[PDB]
Amino acid sequence: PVGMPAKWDVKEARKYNIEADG
Amino acid sequence: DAPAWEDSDDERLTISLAGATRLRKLRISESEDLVSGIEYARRLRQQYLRLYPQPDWAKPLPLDSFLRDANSFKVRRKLRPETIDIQRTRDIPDTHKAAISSLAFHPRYPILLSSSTSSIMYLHKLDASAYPTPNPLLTSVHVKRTDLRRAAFVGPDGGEIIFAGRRRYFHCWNLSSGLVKKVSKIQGHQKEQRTMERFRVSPCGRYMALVASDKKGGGMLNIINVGTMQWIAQARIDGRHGVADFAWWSDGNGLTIAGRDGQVTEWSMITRRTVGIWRDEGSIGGTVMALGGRNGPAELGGDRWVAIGSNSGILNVYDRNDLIEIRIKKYPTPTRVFEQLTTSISVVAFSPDGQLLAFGSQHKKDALRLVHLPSCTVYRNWPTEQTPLGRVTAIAFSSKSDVLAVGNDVGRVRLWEIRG
Amino acid sequence: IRRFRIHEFNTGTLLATFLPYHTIPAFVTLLSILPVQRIPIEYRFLDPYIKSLTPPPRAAIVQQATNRPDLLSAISRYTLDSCRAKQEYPGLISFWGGIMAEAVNGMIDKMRSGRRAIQLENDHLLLQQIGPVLSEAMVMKDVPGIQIASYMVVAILAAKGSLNDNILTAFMEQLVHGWTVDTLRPGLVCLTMLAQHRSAKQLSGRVAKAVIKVPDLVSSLRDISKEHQVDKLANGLVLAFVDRGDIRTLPVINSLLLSELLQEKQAKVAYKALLLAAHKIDNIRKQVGSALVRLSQAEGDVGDAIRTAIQEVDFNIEELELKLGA
Amino acid sequence: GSAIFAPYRTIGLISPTGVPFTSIPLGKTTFQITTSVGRALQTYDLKRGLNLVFVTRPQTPSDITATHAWKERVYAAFGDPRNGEPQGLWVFQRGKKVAELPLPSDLDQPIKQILIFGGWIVACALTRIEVWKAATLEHYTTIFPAASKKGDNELTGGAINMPTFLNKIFVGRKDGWVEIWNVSTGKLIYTLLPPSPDCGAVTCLQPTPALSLLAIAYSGGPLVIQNVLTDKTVLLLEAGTDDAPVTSISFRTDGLGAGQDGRKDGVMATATSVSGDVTFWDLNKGGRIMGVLRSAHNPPSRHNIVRGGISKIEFLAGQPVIVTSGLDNSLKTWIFDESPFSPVPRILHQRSGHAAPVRCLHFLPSDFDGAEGGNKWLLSGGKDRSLWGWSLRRDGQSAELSQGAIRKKARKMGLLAGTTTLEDLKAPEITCIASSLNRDGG
RNA sequence: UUGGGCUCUGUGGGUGCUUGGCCGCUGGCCAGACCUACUUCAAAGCCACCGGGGGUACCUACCGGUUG
Repeated sequence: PVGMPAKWDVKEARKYNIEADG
Repeated sequence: DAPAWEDSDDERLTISLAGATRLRKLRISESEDLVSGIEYARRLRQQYLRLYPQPDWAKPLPLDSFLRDANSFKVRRKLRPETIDIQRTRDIPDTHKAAISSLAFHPRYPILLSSSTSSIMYLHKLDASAYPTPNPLLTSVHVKRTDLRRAAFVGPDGGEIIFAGRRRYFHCWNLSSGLVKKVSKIQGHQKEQRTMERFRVSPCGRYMALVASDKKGGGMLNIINVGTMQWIAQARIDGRHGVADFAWWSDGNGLTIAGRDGQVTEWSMITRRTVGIWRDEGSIGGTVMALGGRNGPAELGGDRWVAIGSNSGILNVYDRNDLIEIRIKKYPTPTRVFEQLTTSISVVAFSPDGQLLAFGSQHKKDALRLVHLPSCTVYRNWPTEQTPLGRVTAIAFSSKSDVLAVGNDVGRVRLWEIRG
Repeated sequence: IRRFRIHEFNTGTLLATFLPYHTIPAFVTLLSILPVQRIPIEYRFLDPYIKSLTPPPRAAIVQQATNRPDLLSAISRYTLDSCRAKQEYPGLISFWGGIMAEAVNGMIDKMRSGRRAIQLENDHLLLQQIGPVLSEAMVMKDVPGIQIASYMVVAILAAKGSLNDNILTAFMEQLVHGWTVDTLRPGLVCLTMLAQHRSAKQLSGRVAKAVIKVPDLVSSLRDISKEHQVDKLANGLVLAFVDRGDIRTLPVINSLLLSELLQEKQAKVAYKALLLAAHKIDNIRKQVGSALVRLSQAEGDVGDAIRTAIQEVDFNIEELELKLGA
Repeated sequence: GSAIFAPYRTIGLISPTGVPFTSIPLGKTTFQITTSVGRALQTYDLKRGLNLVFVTRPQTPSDITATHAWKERVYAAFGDPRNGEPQGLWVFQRGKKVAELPLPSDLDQPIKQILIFGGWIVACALTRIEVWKAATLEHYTTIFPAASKKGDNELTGGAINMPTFLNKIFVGRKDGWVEIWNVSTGKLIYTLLPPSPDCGAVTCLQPTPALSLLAIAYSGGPLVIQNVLTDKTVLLLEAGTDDAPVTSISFRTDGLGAGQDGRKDGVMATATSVSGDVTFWDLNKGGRIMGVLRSAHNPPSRHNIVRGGISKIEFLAGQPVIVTSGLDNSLKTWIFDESPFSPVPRILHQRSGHAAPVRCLHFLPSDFDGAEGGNKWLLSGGKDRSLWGWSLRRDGQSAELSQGAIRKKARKMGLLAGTTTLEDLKAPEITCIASSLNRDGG
């Protein structure tokens, strides 16, 4: 049935490391 | 877009790119290992934008300003015509053993008189915030041999209670000093009123009109000076079965009879005669009438609205300023006609303020709907099927028009907050 | 279609851009050859009609607009893009007027609940939905038709829904910001609605500024009050004008006072406002005196109400007369 | 102490206090949540439901006043020395303390908050900022800001680094100033002044996913976004009411979710510790609001015994997920939806403990000789008028014992909108319970 | 109790006792990175599941031979 949100999944998303702020 | 502040520590600083494994992939050539701090932070900027490209908000109007305003989102009135902030409140704990005869609200304080054909009157204070019995019982008075049909508060200040039933006599209880008067003679009309059934007290608390047990072609009734309890006048109209209902105007000088077949007659005291006659439109027989309002025709009592409930079950509502032609339209036109209940309407009542009109029939389960003035339509969101009204018998607005009291024929009165 | 597969690749925009022609067989054939799983989630209402080829009616589309906000969202976005690219056209905007009007009509026609904070919060959510499109159409300066349609939707928003005075004046303010002269008289009708359903008695500033900018004020106002009951608007006007200490509003004040438009109560309270303005002021007073002697020597019931208002304030017309004449 | 019973654990608790959580992404498949009991800290999984991965041992002797969790270690500051309590900071790893942080002896201040980056950790006490080299876990310097006024010298709000700025900290005064200091030299390099100075204090501050822009939340009300080297204001927002200041803010880095099309980014969630509601803005054109989430927890009130608030917000790494920990022992993780547009998220994960103390306490008898057994399920009747079945075995498999679609009942009514409230709708509090599973067939 | 019901679908939890997401792990990573080296010596046998009675020209296998 329409209007339905699917099974929630983990998306892959790259992040910035702040550990290089030294 | 010049940078405001500057540092010298970044030019002092340098970092080993090829040594740094995390920072290894940020070079431009395979020759850049030792890189100054300013160029290093620049490569950091390149890495960060490659990670996430720049957004468009990173690249007034009145309602746009209202829109960004969050104070725009924060969590009795006069009331709008299609719904009501209505809230059923606590119920009266004491019941009646018989059907409910009438309700009456005290004009100053929230005091409620409930009255049953079990010959019994109860007085209560409105207190939802009471403990451990909300809406406490002031009194339970019982009158012997005398099933109460109807009672009235006498006084705009509300000091006395008169009550009258199937007996030929009625009583006045002065609350101050608590005294009782048994009136039993209307000065030559003791064959003429075999009951004391119907009666109305003026809004000024001055005149009491009692209907007559002599129908025979036309209703008649007697006006009484209340403080003296005396016959002062009589009005008689020509109909078919006598008096259906009747009410004073907003002044307390003239009044209205509706008798069966829907004939309504206005009658003033200063002339001591009938102002005139007109027909409730097409009503084959009336059963209930009521009169209310402000800013109407002052010569007809300044009240705005007349409510007519007919034994078919249709509710005819009119404006007395439109009743004018001191001449009278013999065939007035309906301001608003109401076909929203099947059987004959049992009781109808005006709000004090002149906004709300409650009406109900008693043969059906819970025949009660509610009307906004002057739009003259129903409130389409109350009451539900599972709103526990009962086979309704009595309806009273509060004095301040915040409280609704209703009573079925079982002995269970219930209460509502009218929030506007 | 037969080259670029537009029916498959751009279903939403094509579907919206032929949507306002919902009784023609070209639209019927488009509905015939769409792919069903490609129709947008907003747009999946035609499924009974694609099972049974027949042109769906406006009642169906708008009922989906009521209990499906997102259809309205998408069609709003298309038509505002049309007016932003200046390619608006009368069939489009007339369709969109009917759509928004019956849509938000139905939206309030459910959103009235009776529960207090529920109706407030529902009006909040409604405002969040209608916000961007209604602002863009209120100040869409190049397109007078969509200005009229925005006038329509916010007018119904005012007159039906029991909205709060600040939100109402904010509508007034953006309309003030955005009208033109071809849209002038209808926008005046909107302000009659807006102030007529306002609860407070005063207007907030720039509205009064632009109504001074209005060319034919009392003539247009008599023409509209021939059918529209403009009294609260005139009252808020004269309140704002006596609040302003500028002296270039006085011919407007005099004309509206003689206009026979405000109530006797409004007229007497405006006269007391003007004399308390004359009392607080510190030439200026000469202009106030010429205006006040014109109003006291007004002829009809306006002058009679002014004189009886002088009688009930119990201040000497002769004192101020000789004080300004000496 | 005692001779029989040794203290083992305090349960019924995920986040009751005022300290916010801290959240790290593990890999590309899980997110660690870290929350303080008040005498310990737990770390939850996100993908694997909301079960408890790490429990912090040993107990701090005092109430924790700060924390943050790095790639492996849990840094927790405890102790308000202003009233007796000894203070300290400890370094845990996997629930067990590996190290301890050397405090300066001259610290008569409770230690407010913690930040870690580069090779340095910085810790803000009340008006005072101490620094340790993290690569050595050694005291490096102590930052002392100065103001002319005893009030204005207070370090309220907090501090942050920008992602692209080398060794620069951004702190909020009790005045409306934000101070930039280089931590390498320990020098105040710059300060920025509040526009329309009627706003009093920086109540919060947060870097945006764009470069070199700080959002500042003012106790006087304005939310501003500014260039932080140009000192160039990007936008003002009148969102904080005067006595109702905002608590904190976050932006959506998931890349889409604004402009009502689903085709736009830049959304702000904000929240106020005066309410239980949160707020959602599309930042692109006018920084418009679009959506109120009404009563995401119980709002705090002093007339009532109910305890709650909103201690934090967070958008996690690039996904529809947002955590809110309140003070109502309360976490509910929310989720943006894709296939329609929606104003609000709906809930997708939850853990709850009460908003009031526990009145009555009872155990369950054994599945008569089995495993459900003696020591598994304990029923707790809380003065928040509720009944909870707590799991001694795995605290996640505890649950509420609901009374129905009560939250939806409130939402149809106005208990969530603006009368009584939700505890007054649920049945009254609990005198005494008894159980018997001699028929309880599941 | 200012509408409610059946019926279906979607999400999360739990339906067992609460110790990380990944890797070339006494270590590293999550923005990764490095990418092709080094080399002394093939293996011990056995087992190994097809429905029954029946035929064996040819093939396979076993055994015992034969030229080279």
